[PDB]
Amino acid sequence: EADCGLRPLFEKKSLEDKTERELLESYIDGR
Amino acid sequence: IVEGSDAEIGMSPWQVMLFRKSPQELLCGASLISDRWVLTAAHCLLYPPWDKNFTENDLLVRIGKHSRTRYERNIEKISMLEKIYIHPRYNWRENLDRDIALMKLKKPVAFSDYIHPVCLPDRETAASLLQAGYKGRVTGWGNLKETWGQPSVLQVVNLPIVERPVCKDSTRIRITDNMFCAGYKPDEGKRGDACEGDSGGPFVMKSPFNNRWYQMGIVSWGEGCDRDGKPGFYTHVFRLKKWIQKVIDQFG
Ligand SMILES: [K+]
Repeated sequence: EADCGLRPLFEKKSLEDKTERELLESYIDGR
Repeated sequence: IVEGSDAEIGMSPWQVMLFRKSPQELLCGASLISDRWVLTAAHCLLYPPWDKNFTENDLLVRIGKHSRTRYERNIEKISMLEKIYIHPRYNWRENLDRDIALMKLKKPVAFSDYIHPVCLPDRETAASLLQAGYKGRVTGWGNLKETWGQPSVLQVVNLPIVERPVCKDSTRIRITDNMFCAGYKPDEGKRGDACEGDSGGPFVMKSPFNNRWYQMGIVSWGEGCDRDGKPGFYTHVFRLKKWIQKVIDQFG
C-alpha cells in the first residue's frame, strides 16, 4: 500500500502518459 | 469503452480482468489494491435478475494485461480466488446501491512494471478531487457500443464528474450518496462512456499533491452506452471505504 498509485513506467521514471494533463487541467481550469 | 483510445503499456498497472473459467468468458473489470486484494462491482458476481451467482471456483483473474485475447508471457499473471466478499447491503432489487465486492487471491501477486496497486482515497483526497467538472479516467476491455465491437488493446477514456442534481435528473432510478456519475454534456463535441463489460473496473484520479493515482469509483451502471444526456454511474469508493477496510483488516 505504501507504494500505491505510482506507476513503474511513468511516475517512477518521471514520465507522463499522453492524456494525464487533461485531468490536471480539469482540477485547476485549462492550460 | 466508447470513444476511448488505446492505453500505453503500463498506463494502468492495477487493471484486472475478471473471467469465467468455463466457458472462457471475460465478465468484468476490476482493480488491484494490494498483492492479495482485488476490487470490483458486486453485480459482476451476484445478479439475481439474471440468475447470476458466481463463487470463487467459477472465476479467475488476469493481471498485467494489455492485449484482450493475446497471451503476454512473463508479464501477465493468472490468479485463482480464495474468497469473494459482497457488500452485505448491496441492493440489486432497486438501484445497485453499494455495488461493491472484494476478491482475495489464493496467492499474492508479484508486482512488476505492469502490475502495481492503485491507492484508495483518504478523506482529504476525496475532498480535493471528487468535485463536479474534475475528470477521472476509466479503463476497460468492455464493448465499444450497445449490447443488442470488441477492442484488442485496453481502452482508456477521461470523463468529468457531473453535478449531483444533473445526475438525478438524468434517470428515474433513485440515486444514493454511494454513487456518483460522470460524462460529458450533450453537444459538447466531446463524448465517452463505459459499456457492457467495463463494469467493475476503476475510475481513477491523479492527485496533484503527491502524484499518486487513486481509485475514486467503480464502473457500476448506466442507461445505455454513450447516449446523449445519459452519464455513467460509479460506486463511490470513499463512502464505502470503512467496509473495504473491515474486510481486508479482518480476512487479509
Ligand atoms: K479548481
